[PDB]
Amino acid sequence: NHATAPMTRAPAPEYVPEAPRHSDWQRPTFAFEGKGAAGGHTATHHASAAPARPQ
Amino acid sequence: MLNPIVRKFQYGQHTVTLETGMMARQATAAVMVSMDDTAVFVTVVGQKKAKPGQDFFPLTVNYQERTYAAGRIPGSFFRREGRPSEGETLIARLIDRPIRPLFPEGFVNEVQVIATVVSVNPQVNPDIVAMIGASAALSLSGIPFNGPIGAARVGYINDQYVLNPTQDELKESKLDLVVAGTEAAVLMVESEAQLLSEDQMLGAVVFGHEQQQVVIQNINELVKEAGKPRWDWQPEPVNEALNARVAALAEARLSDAYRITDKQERYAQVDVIKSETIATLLAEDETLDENELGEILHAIEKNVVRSRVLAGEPRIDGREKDMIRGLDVRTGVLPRTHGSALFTRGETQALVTATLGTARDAQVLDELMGERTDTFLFHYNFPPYSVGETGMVGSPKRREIGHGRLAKRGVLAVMPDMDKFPYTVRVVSEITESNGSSSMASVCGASLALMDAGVPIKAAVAGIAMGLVKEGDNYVVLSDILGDEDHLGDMDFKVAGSRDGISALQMDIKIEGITKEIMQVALNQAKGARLHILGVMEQAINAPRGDIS
Amino acid sequence: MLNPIVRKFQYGQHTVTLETGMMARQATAAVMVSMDDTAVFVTVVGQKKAKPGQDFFPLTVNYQERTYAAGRIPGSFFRREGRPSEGETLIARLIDRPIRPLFPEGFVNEVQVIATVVSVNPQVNPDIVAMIGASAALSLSGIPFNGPIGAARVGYINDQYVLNPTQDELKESKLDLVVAGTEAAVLMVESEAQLLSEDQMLGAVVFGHEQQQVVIQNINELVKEAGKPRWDWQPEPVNEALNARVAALAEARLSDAYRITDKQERYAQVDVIKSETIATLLAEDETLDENELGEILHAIEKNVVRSRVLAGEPRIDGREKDMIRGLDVRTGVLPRTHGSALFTRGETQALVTATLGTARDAQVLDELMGERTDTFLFHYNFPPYSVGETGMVGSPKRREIGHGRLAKRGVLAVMPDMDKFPYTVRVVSEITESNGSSSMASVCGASLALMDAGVPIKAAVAGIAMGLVKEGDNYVVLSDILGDEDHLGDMDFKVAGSRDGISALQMDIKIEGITKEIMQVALNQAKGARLHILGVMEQAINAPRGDIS
Amino acid sequence: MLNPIVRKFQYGQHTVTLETGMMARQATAAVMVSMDDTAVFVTVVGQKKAKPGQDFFPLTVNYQERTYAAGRIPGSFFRREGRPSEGETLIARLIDRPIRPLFPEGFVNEVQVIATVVSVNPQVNPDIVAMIGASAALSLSGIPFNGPIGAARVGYINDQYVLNPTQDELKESKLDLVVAGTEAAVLMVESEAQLLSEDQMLGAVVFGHEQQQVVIQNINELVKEAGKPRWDWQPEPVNEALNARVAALAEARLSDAYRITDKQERYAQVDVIKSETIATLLAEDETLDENELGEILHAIEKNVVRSRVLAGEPRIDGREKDMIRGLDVRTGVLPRTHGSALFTRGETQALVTATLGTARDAQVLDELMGERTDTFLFHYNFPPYSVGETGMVGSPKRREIGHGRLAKRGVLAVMPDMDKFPYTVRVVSEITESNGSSSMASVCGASLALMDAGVPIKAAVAGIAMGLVKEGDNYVVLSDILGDEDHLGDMDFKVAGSRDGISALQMDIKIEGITKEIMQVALNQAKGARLHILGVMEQAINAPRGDIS
Repeated sequence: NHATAPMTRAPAPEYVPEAPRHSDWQRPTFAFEGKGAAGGHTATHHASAAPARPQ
Repeated sequence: MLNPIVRKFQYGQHTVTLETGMMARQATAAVMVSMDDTAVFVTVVGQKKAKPGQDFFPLTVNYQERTYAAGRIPGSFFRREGRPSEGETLIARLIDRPIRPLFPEGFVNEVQVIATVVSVNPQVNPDIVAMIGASAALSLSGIPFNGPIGAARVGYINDQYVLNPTQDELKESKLDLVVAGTEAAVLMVESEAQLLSEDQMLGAVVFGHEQQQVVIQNINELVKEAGKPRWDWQPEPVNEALNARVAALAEARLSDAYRITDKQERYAQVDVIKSETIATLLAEDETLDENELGEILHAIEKNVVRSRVLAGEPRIDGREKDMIRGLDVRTGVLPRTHGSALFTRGETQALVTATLGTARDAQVLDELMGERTDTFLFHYNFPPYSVGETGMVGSPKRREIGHGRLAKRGVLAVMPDMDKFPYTVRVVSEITESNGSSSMASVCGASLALMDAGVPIKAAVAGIAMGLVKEGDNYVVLSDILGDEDHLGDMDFKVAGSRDGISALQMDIKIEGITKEIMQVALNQAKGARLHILGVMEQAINAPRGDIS
Repeated sequence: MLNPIVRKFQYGQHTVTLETGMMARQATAAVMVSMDDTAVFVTVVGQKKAKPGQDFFPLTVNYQERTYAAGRIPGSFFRREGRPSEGETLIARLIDRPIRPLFPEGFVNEVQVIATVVSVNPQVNPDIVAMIGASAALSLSGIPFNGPIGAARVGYINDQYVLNPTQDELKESKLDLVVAGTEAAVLMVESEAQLLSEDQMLGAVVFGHEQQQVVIQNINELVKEAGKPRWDWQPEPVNEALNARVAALAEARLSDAYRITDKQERYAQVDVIKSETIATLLAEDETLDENELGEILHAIEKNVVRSRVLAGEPRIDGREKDMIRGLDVRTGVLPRTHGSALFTRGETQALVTATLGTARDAQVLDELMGERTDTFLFHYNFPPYSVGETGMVGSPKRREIGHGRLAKRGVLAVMPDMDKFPYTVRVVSEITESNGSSSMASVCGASLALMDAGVPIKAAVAGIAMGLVKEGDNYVVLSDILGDEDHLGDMDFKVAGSRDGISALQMDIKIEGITKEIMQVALNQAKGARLHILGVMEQAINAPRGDIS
Repeated sequence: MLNPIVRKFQYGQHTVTLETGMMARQATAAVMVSMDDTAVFVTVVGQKKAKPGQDFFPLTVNYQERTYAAGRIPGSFFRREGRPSEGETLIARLIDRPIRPLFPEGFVNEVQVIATVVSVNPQVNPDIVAMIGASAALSLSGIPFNGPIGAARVGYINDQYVLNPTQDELKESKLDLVVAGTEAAVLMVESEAQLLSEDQMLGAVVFGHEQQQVVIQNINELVKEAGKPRWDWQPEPVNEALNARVAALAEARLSDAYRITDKQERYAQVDVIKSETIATLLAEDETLDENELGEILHAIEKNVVRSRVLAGEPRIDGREKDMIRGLDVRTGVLPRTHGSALFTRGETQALVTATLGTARDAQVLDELMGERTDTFLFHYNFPPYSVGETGMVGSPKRREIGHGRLAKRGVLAVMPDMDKFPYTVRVVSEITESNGSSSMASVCGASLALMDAGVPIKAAVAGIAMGLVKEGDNYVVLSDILGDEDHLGDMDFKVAGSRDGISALQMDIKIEGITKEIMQVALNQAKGARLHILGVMEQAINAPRGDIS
């Protein structure tokens, strides 16, 4: 239930380059049908008025 | 033993008891006010020495509701009352608004008013009792205070004005107006109405002002019997010589600078004038403080602006007194919200959203006067970047709560009744720019978002923040006040409503002289402004856009 | 009236829209970013004058998630979003980590970045949108900012890298990595994985970096179209004469002091040198600041340590580049706890406990992207006495929450499936001593505690925190960095995992020139360190015991 | 690597293990105390340099309970322990009280003691183990500390004293006393009893003091074996010349100012003498500090009062040693509360309300030992106006919680059993004025309110706050000590109870030499005081009304 260890050197292991992996999977395309944008250029209704005095 | 002093009078259908001299004898003043069976204990402690180098007046009003007043054990996890709720904060703000302007100028001692609801009658609201207690305690304390204030609540039932209506009467009332004022003039009005006219909403203010004189007179009698000696406080003497110096240096130059029609150049020139004057004076005598010189320069600038406005000259933005800023209305901005709207008035912008839910989403509030189910939830978010500043987020102040409540009151009159629309509606209003009244843009944005979501509201509501500057017999009403024009507001009113009536009214009068006729002129100009804004709004969305729940 | 500038482009499978110039026009910059239907509104405000005598750079990033973005009314008692949650804090830290190193040296003006999520597509995470809206806002504002940064999330499905996986693809992914980088170098990596190799993780950092370029190019085009003029900020001039005098007076003495092997006497001599230099310079001139002299001494000290480390000399504690500190593993230290462990690496100690609960103790989180039940909870307490100082207790700041999340990421890969182990597990890590990476000692302590509690974890996991120092083409990778080697960290990386593969990786690069071969050498040295630590841990307990509760 | 030092001894029916030297080696001291599986890790950190200008000792004690100790995942929504609970704050104050007087006079270095419960046997209470851990850590640290303390809990079962009664034993016991003390004197006593005599409550203090000596001896041996070297700390030298000059200028003047009766004229004369002496010295030499003169004057005034009291002269308010302030009792002061009372003693006034509820209103506490249901709730509100000050309302400090707990201990002994009264009772006490013992006024008001509300309490209970002043062999016991007589309290004790026994006892002794005869005299005088208050109180109300709910 106990284990100690002195101040020891942990040398880096020998490196072995990986063999390039091959896959055939094709990622399914994302189905999104919507406005997408969320700023004010997306407004469905827009009205504006210049600085004015009540009629 | 202890000897209490008790004064009883008749306020409408209620009996009001003011008791003093027995409880909290180590405070500046303490009053127990009991209207029927609603008893509130109000205490005022005022510090006799001001802090060195103290600029603003520190006034703190706390309002606390104790659950044992209703004979109930609090239902919180710890079974104990905690941080003030929203309603308590709102009532503390309500009490603070009238009393604050009534402390003499130059008074900077620290004053804390604490109101505690110690007993509640379910049919008598404790906020008016708390206001009466605050006025009585501040009048019996000795602290320099200019006159007792009264407080009244007015409702409109069967086409008649009723004073301090009960909750049962308030359920059949088309009005709920709180009016506070001194003997001479009205000082604060906060109201909510079901699309009432301007004459109908001014009659209530007049009626409640006339009916609160009994409270004012009885508080005066109580102060005569059992009032503490008046504080020997004198305002710090003004440096007339320094005010002259700076006036002769910069007043005419600032007045000439204010004829400049461009904002950037005019402000740059104003800063140049200030820097040159502070340089000169500072060099002449090193003793002179720079902060006081800056304050004098600010006062001179404010006086110049007031003189221009009252002389008929263009405002600090080039506008006239009856001109509204530019409007931009958009609906349908956010892609996945139930309803959304962007409302821009000049440089005040609000992005408001509306969300629909079921009955499970309705808020349940455990209140002293009774449990309530809120199916319309209005929330208000005022982030720092709205004013171009850096600060802490997610910690609403008392201002943003009073503003959220005012916007909710403005929109509440047109909301559909439960039978037609059986859902819960949450409106969230984020203020993206603030150079004026963000709460009234919140009301317009809320109307637009509620129509975009599909809520079958009765009519579209818009709000306008107006101001009135008086000097002698000359007054000017200013439409669509900015945030840099606050000093110009002798009366600052915010009116919300539809094309047919007022749905919420908030006035804050700080001077004496504003008669009823002046108020009619101001509310007719505000009506014209609101109808302009509503016309612009209807050009975008004109009826609820049906949508999902 | 209002004319917004809009830029749309294609990011992998989604459409990203950046809109600016219409909302929040009083902020330094404001951008609305929409990826598919996820929309985040990001605003940056920077103060134009630094605070008198400010030493550090105040940068605040606030990330807010609004429930109405999901079309839901919040389920809290007040029906309002309150203080930021753990997820929002973690996302804000994710935004903060890549941008802080990109402000020029000497820049101390205050900058606040507020990112509010205003719409959510349930399949699109808003954090990448928030980091591309913070990059866009910071690039349009004109505040000195050395480059637009991009962000990319990478997953690993069917042995192929996937750019920005949806929330349905992340269930089948073996990886979840967030790379944030500039156009020239990678700056932040935050990743969890199911025991992947080091080549599989580096190829992911290179994939995410080679995908961010699109985002960066489009932000550069938007800045050209509608970017504010750049600030005229210039760094405060350095006192070259003062630095030269202090160097000529103390550099050789400090270099000699660091050749001493003993720590306490070296600290005493360094303090003697500092005091004598301060006294000498104050005698030469009284006006010289004390804190400025202390900072100059500290800078010389840091340059001395860096010079010694890069030249092959032993570190400040006598260790070599790849040497690990002494280890100590104790299991079963608390009597009445389900599982417990004490892990010590040199002077970094952690006491970690594991508690077993029933399925009703699982935490239910109503996150903006859905409702999630978590059956593995990790909590990380960093008390002040771990660094030998007095301070506030029980308040977890942002770094503590981030370290807890990193440790949970490090252990999440070996946790048993709900079929094998149908119980809830809470792991609490108390940092008893901190002179290194406490978050990586928490991983080892959690592994030991989970094997002591009897949880059938797939394999033991340990972690190591390392650093890389680079000067020109000369680099040194340091294993098990201390708390006094933070300056030496041109690259600070933390690698956790089992004997087979990496389960969590975090990198914070602050320099340019780190190619792929440097990162491979760094993570192969980290592999060796992990293997040593895991072997020592294995000598204490090699498999879960038999227990259930 | 690590070499832990372990000291085991036998404490009654339990084994105490003190382990040090392995955990938290960066704190000034850290110990792990375990009593029969209950384990509490206690750490102390002390700063070696005091901040210049420190006038008060900055001691912080934090007590934390971890749910993992009991093997449970916390039931909070976040599944993490939040702010300290009421019990945790009470235990932290319990640890704080006996260790503050033991630091030397003039020690202003900042010290923080953190006690975290890491394992809990449901039958062994973690509070005596936390007190032992705090004493051991402070003795091991080397910080100037005038002696180790021991703690013990005494119970009364079958007319026999029992050391450290278990949670099962504490059910049949008529007493629950916590006595902490050094080798030579008793420092702290906090006890609740079921109406026991004075000999029965002093015998317990003596027993607990005589049984906790093994803890002191074992801590002494542990410190000898593994203690840190003692701090080289010396108090700042006393400016004897300034003290002598101030004395020769003002001592006779102050001693003779106190001979006049009227409080206001005496205050005026005191301030006059102060101003003249301070001004004269300040003019003579300018280097003299204003605050130093003020403190030396305060100290001389305190010595004047002390000498007068010890010499037999009337107290500051003109009362004798055994005289109780004037009493006023009122019942039914609030209209719509279930029960209410106003209790005034001199200038200490409390408004107390009792509310009756059903069993659903009982508070469910998830404590470490087990889930508890509390049907008697006591809340204590100390607003800022009670002392004539301004400040935060609704924040309960540690003292406002300890006082509420003491009042609840005082009233708990006479509360009706669940069978006879099956309802939940909440008593709330607002301290309207405070110039004495607010907690004893709270006890009196709670008795009055409970009888007004109709609760069938076994008897009426009242409390008295007492003090003892000692010099050599001469001592004077002072009844109903005022808020300005705190300095005049070598022993401060607060005895509550009925006409036939004591229900609560709190003692804080700051001197040595308090033998058992002295305590006999002090508690007999306290009995006479309590019986006077109870008789005055009986006239207003003598039995509970028949008003159930």
